[PDB]
Amino acid sequence: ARPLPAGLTASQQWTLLEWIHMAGHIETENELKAFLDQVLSQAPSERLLLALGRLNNQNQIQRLERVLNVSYPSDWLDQYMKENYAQHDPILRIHLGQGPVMWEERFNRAKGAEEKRFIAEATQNGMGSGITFSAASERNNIGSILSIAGREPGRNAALVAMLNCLTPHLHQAAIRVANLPPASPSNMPLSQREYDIFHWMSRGKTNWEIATILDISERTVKFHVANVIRKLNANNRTHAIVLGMHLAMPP
Amino acid sequence: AGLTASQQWTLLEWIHMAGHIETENELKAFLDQVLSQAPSERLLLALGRLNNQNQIQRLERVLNVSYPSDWLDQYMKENYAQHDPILRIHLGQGPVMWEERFNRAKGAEEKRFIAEATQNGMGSGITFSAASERNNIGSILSIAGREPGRNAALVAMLNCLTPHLHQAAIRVANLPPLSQREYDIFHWMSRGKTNWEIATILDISERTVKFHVANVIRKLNANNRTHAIVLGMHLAMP
Ligand SMILES: O=C(CCCOc1ccc(Cl)cc1)N[C@H]1CCOC1=O
Ligand SMILES: O=C(CCCOc1ccc(Cl)cc1)N[C@H]1CCOC1=O
Repeated sequence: ARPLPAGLTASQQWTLLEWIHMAGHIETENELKAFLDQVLSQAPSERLLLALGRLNNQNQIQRLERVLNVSYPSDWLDQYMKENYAQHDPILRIHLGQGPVMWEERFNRAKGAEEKRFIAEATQNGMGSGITFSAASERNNIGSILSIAGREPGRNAALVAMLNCLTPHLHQAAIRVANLPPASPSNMPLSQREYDIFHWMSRGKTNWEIATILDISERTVKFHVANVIRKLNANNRTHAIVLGMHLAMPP
Repeated sequence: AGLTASQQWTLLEWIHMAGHIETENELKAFLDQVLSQAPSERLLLALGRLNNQNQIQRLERVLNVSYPSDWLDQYMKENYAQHDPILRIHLGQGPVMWEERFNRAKGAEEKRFIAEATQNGMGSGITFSAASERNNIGSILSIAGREPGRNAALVAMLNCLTPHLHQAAIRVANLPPLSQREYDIFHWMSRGKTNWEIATILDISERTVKFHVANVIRKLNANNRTHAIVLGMHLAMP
């Protein structure tokens, strides 16, 4: 996870609390759009971008999923697509979840020719330097990037730390609006062996009416049942009949 | 506003961690670090299907681990589920104390359950609620005891935490843009084609096409024609 920043006034702190809180409440796209609007107006810039993207193991982006963009100049867009800078952009090469990255700092250390060429072209349309924050969701190799272009965003150390802890909640909010399909565990086994044993564990039976029933005897029933109760994260078995109440219905 | 200074710190911490909960154990663990800043040791977290009416129809999953071991056995056996005046709350409407909602239940099956609860320590408590009307699914979070409710500062803390536990519960369990004619419009907008080359292909006058182009854009929340193209790229790829 990410550790909160400090050396934030309460306003700064209260504010951030505000953002995270609301973010937990975003569903429809309209919500997400406005929310960012209020964010990018306590922000030394008017050019933002929010994108989902599938991830690899080192948490690089390979393909982009969806973009819920904000302000980027629609000329730099046209050109970004046409020239297919997507490949030569040194920013899509970050490893996600490592927040946050300065455009300037990551532009003086790119040493390819296709890169140094993109970098220069960016520096004309204002994308010379900027900062981007990232969040990743390794359960599913999906990730978020959030960019703001400009030299001024990064000179605001307080606000950088705030946006950086907000990111991972924007990520959650993003996944929610774009209703991506699973992604499935898909679902935790009964499990097979457990269902026969849990199938009946819940109502009207003892370790013995079960072992005999499964031809495993009270003993096998006993060895197998507590794998269940610890599987279902339950201290008590009749507490395991309560938590694992749902499986014997959803299959 | 506010109030206290500290409390915000922990409250903020609770919401931050609850936005990170994926796995089931993560949820388990976290509810412990919550119920140990809590005047009680008997809670419980449950999802349930949400009807148009406030009262729940069926329980989906229970992901708790507090309630005793006897009161459970009995709650099931007697099927108190029906006459429990608590499952009758309407979700998403602040918190409601057990005591306050027990002196105002006036049925006999109810007054009978209420009394049986009062022997097993459930004679008083509190329950916060979160609902998700997009899908009629909702969360309850209970803590049993007279002491939880006498602590105003966290009552309000746990109350604002609830809706984030709700989100965390869903994810732990689950599992539950443009008109088609226009999409053809957009399908072309995206290949470089001008307003004209479209009238061309789908056989519609520019006024007819220049009209659709505007509609798709706002639908997507885009500034211009070349930023609606970008926002919506995920539409013609899936
Ligand atoms: O903001 C970013 C990263 C995201 C750019 O992704 C894309 C990819 C494809 C499309 Cl169509 C649009 C944006 N990069 C800054 C750095 C300099 O110029 C930029 O565009
Ligand atoms: O906390 C609740 C609602 C949740 C009770 O759900 C269940 C259902 C089944 C089981 Cl196994 C356990 C708890 N109800 C309070 C009100 C008085 O006594 C209670 O138990």
